[PDB]
Amino acid sequence: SRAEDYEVLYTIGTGRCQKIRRKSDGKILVWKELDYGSMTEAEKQMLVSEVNLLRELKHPNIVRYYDRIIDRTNTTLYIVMEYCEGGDLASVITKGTKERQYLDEEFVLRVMTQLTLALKECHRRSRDLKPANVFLDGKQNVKLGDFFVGTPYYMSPEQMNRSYNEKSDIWSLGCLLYELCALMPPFTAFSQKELAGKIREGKFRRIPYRYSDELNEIITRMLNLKDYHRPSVEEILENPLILEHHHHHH
Ligand SMILES: COc1cc(-c2cnc(N)c(N3CCC(C(=O)O)CC3)n2)cc(OC)c1OC
Ligand SMILES: [Cl-]
Ligand SMILES: [Cl-]
Ligand SMILES: [Cl-]
Ligand SMILES: [Cl-]
Repeated sequence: SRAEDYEVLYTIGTGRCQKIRRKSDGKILVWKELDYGSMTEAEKQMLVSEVNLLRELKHPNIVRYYDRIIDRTNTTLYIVMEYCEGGDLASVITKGTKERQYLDEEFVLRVMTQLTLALKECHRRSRDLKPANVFLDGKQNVKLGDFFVGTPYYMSPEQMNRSYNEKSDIWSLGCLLYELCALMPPFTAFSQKELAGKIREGKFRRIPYRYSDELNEIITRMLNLKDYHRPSVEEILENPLILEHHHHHH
């Protein structure tokens, strides 16, 4: 409830994200620093609405947001959440590139399974689905988090023309799983106009051959140009590839 109840250990990323320890029990967590000092009251009311919505999101595959803290003399809002020791998927992918080493299919199956269930929960309740918004804990669990300039690698053909569309999320997941496998996005280009052209032709290289035809097929379906040809979250979870151990475990 009060920032004094926690001790900052060190900064993770820079508002700042920080690893913290709760004094009462020694519990490891993180908080996100939001400086609302230059925000209007209308923007603060907005921010309050968003923070109450985060508190309501309880799901093994979604970053758990525990608390909120206001420091009035620092005009700083702190969002306290679980600590995900594994970092984000972006870093995993960049690690793969450097190591010249592809990720295990088992790992890709875990991400596919757990992110789909995350998405399934988000739809039931009715955000940005990219590697830098997907996090890993210390137990092989995958969690969706974070609810110009640069190219929109994952922008679906519908979003290009015109979402809101749940099949648009499936395309984004396809892009993400594809980049996990090939260590590069399915569609690359130097300009957003070139990119859009590539996206509309709907063509891409098969994921590397170390990955099964079955994994390649489901990712390919998610990247269908027609939103109605992409599998739903339910049809995804029905896939013979997806087994119990791919799901979360406490
Ligand atoms: C240990 O290495 C890293 C950890 C994290 C990290 C760990 N736990 C988190 N809860 C977390 N947050 C930060 C942003 C959140 C938000 O936007 O709501 C959700 C997840 N991050 C992050 C790292 O770099 C990105 C990292 O190093 C690779
Ligand atoms: Cl969990
Ligand atoms: Cl490689
Ligand atoms: Cl085609
Ligand atoms: Cl290839």
